[PDB]
Amino acid sequence: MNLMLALLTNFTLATLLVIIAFWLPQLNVYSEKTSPYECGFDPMGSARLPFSMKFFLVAITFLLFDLEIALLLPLPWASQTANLNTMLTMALFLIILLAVSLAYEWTQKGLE
Amino acid sequence: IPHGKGGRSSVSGIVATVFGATGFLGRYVVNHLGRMGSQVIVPHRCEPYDTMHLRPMGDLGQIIFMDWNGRDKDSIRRAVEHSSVVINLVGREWETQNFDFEDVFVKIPQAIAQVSKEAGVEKFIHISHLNADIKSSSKYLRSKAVGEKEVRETFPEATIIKPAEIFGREDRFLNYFANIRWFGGVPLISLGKKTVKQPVYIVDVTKGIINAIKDPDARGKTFAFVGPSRYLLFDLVQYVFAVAHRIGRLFEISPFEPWTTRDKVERIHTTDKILPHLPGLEDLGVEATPLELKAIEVLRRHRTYRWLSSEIEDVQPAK
Ligand SMILES: NC(=O)c1ccc[n+]([C@@H]2O[C@H](COP(=O)([O-])OP(=O)(O)OC[C@H]3O[C@@H](n4cnc5c(N)ncnc54)[C@H](OP(=O)(O)O)[C@@H]3O)[C@@H](O)[C@H]2O)c1
Repeated sequence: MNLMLALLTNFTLATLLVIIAFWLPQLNVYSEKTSPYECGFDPMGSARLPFSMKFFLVAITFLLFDLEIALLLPLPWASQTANLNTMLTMALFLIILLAVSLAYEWTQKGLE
Repeated sequence: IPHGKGGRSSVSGIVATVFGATGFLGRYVVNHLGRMGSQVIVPHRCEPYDTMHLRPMGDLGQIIFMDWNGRDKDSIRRAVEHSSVVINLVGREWETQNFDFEDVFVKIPQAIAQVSKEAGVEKFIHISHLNADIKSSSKYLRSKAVGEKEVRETFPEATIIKPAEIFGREDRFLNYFANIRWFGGVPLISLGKKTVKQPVYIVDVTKGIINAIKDPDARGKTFAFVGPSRYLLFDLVQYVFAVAHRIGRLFEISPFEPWTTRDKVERIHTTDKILPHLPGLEDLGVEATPLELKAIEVLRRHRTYRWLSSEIEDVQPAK
């Protein structure tokens, strides 16, 4: 029953330590002028974040290579079986189904 | 004797002294003597480093610092001995856990109304407040109108000053509001009746002094400081949330510098507009400044961009 005793112990030191740092001098009596001088060294910066694509694909591109290496995960439990040939013949398919899915897209990464 | 032009690194013949001159007001006067030329001897109490933000004020060899306590009758006698005019802004809000506050408007302004009178200052000056009346109010607001009586005895020439509730940049008057993110705005006392006072903008007061600083011909003759038009409404407390869109402290934090459940809540609603017959301002002018236009600047909050503010006030009445 002692796991949650070992988790909420950990946060409660951390969720404590924000206030004893952030908050404690935050109410101190120093000046702290409201002037809009903050947001350093790009003073104003008025724009939307524009869509920039080769930022985007490197999200998608991963998400799919991700899946099957969940599918690929239960090899070391499956190395203990009865008929094993249906493993080696089958196990090696996923991989090559992964590696193929590279080679195609590999004609165009662009600047990744 | 005045030389040249008033830019900086000039003379203009007046020395001065300004006691206090650390917190909101005094910092903002000396900055007008670090321009037209002077010799501004600013003493200060306890603060070694809180006085630095001041120093790029006079050119070079103009302002000069000393150290003093003020209950020692010598500390005020060592400086002033060479001076022309000496004004006095000293005094503060809440009773200190050390200074019992009773005579710090009585003994202190006299303690510096000691040898100053003797030693040959001239055009000595002191501060009053538009709302202080010797009838019974208000525990802090009282003892201030004693100085108008008790202290005026000494130095027959004063030109002691009587301004209103003032709104500066870093000031604590109009800033007690909008710090009120809290269980809710509760006016004083939950009534929209007698707000508001004459909210003059801090420039005009600090341009009054230096306009009387060599006036000439105002000594003994006290003045009071007009506000803008005209009286004001409850909307002033709504106006705060209309646009806002809803020294020597410590290392960590202090123990008590509160909202003072005491005179503070009742000092703001005491109103009492008072005698017009005081000259008191355009004569010392020429200055008067509004509110609606100058209250965006000092108020900047978490939008920091949008304003689009069309809403105004009549006066309001009793006007
Ligand atoms: N005209 C107005 O609208 C108005 C409004 C409110 C109050 N007042 C009064 O008019 C003056 C304006 O003061 P302020 O706006 O600058 O606020 P403030 O905070 O009272 O500034 C006064 C400065 O002088 C110090 N001080 C307090 N008692 C002192 C004493 N006996 N001797 C030497 N220094 C003392 C204070 O702390 P330190 O000793 O550490 O320096 C502070 O540094 C004050 O007298 C205030 O009570 C005027």
